[PDB]
Amino acid sequence: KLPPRVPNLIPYVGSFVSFAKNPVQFIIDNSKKYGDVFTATILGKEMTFLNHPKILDTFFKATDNELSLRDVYRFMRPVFGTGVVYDADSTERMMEQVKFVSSGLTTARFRVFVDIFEDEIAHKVKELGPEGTVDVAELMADLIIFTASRCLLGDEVRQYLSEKNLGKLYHDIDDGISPLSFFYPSLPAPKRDKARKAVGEIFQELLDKRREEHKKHPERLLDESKMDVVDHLLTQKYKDGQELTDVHRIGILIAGLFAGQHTSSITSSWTLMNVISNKKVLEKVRKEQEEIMGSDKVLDYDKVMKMDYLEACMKEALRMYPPLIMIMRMARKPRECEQYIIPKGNILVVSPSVAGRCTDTYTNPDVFDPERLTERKEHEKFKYGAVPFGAGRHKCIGENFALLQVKSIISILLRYFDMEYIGKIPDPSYTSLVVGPSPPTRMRYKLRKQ
Ligand code: HEM
Ligand SMILES: OC(Cn1cncn1)(Cn1cncn1)c1ccc(F)cc1F
Repeated sequence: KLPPRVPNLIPYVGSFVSFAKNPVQFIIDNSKKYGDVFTATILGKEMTFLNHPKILDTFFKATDNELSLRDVYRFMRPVFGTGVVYDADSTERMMEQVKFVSSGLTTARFRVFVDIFEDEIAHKVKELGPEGTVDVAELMADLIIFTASRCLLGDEVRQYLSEKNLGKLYHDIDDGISPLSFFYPSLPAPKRDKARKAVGEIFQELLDKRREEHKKHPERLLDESKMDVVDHLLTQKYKDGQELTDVHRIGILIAGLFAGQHTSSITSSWTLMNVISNKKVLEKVRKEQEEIMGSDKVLDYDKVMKMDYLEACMKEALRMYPPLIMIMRMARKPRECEQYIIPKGNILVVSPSVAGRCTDTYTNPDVFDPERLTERKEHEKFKYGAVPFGAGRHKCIGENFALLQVKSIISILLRYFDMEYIGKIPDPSYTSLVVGPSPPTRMRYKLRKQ
């Protein structure tokens, strides 16, 4: 047969409400009811949910003629741009773009990023003062609105991030992208579109400056450690010889910068928060920190490689708060899963949010406990037991940059500060397309060298 169905409140609207209440809880409740698979009409979309690691093989290895991304995240267009990534001409033109960014994220560059991380957290401590309080959130995003910019675009950008308000414009973009937009791609959003244009120009500009810097400084091109994304773009040609257009450029910089900022700064928040609020942890971390930093007064890519425990904390925050709670693919052929046959036109959904709290994989899964990963190995149980980065053909290609970018920021931060958190770990907030713990998230901080 077809999968069971969430019986609807109404035709059309279907189950939008209890889904929208808590997207994840929804999927969990109904799993227990109707089993490993089940369909639910949500604002007129046929969304089948796959709900047990065992079965997620097919979802991830199917091809983009079988299971389309482009179909489903196409709505991102007004953000990224036209003919870009999910709105790109093809499966293969997307990939080719993806890789352009992922070339800005090489071992050579990573070494330079760690220096950038410092340079900025320095500039940042100034703004704070020896002690006070601050929304962790606001800070991660604010650190990360600066680091990434430089990491991918290069220090050239910083004069804009500073003088020209670029952060704010990012928010106008990034606060005009409801997850509703998925069900209504044409929901009018003028103030975003003004921002995305203003950005557009600047990103253009940027290239226009960067071109003259190649004429005046060609040697840059041979040196792997200044070859940022912008360059890779300015000096590459799709695999068939077709040139890239500045609008493909300007739009792929943003495609990245989007990928870069939010998911990370949210894991920066969720992780720290659980560390400075479990003393057995904040311990082990500072042991590792101090073992490693030794006589050194600043960070390096090798140090950060060795920050194993801390990574388990960030892994753990992802099992507790994966900021992409839902991975989606439209079906174009009909699909055989288990005994069922999911029909063409449906949308297939898989949740990390869920998979991280399944109970065969994880004991006391409401308990933040890096030892579940490092000693108990709970994530190795099933081959898709934990998937914060996705997997198969579309596995995140920022994984290592991410890990690098946070681990670095949290380390560097601890060093500077003794910090403690105020009241409980807030719950997730399901208001945005990237899911982060809910405001306010304040913490006391005071320094460590007079
Ligand atoms: C907490 C940090 C992050 C998490 C949890 C995360 C998660 C994911 C997940 C779950 C997917 C799979 C989407 C799918 O299969 O449908 C993905 C794909 C992707 N990610 Fe990330 N990511 C993170 C950071 C980054 C960063 C920092 C960048 C770039 C700077 C990035 C760039 C991308 C790109 C380009 C893909 C495309 C894969 C494809 O071609 O479909 N990610 N990520
Ligand atoms: O996959 C995302 C967008 N997305 C997927 N579901 C909901 N939003 C996020 N992402 C994952 N890692 C980093 N960002 C992405 C993929 C590529 C990209 F260029 C932007 C972008 F948001």
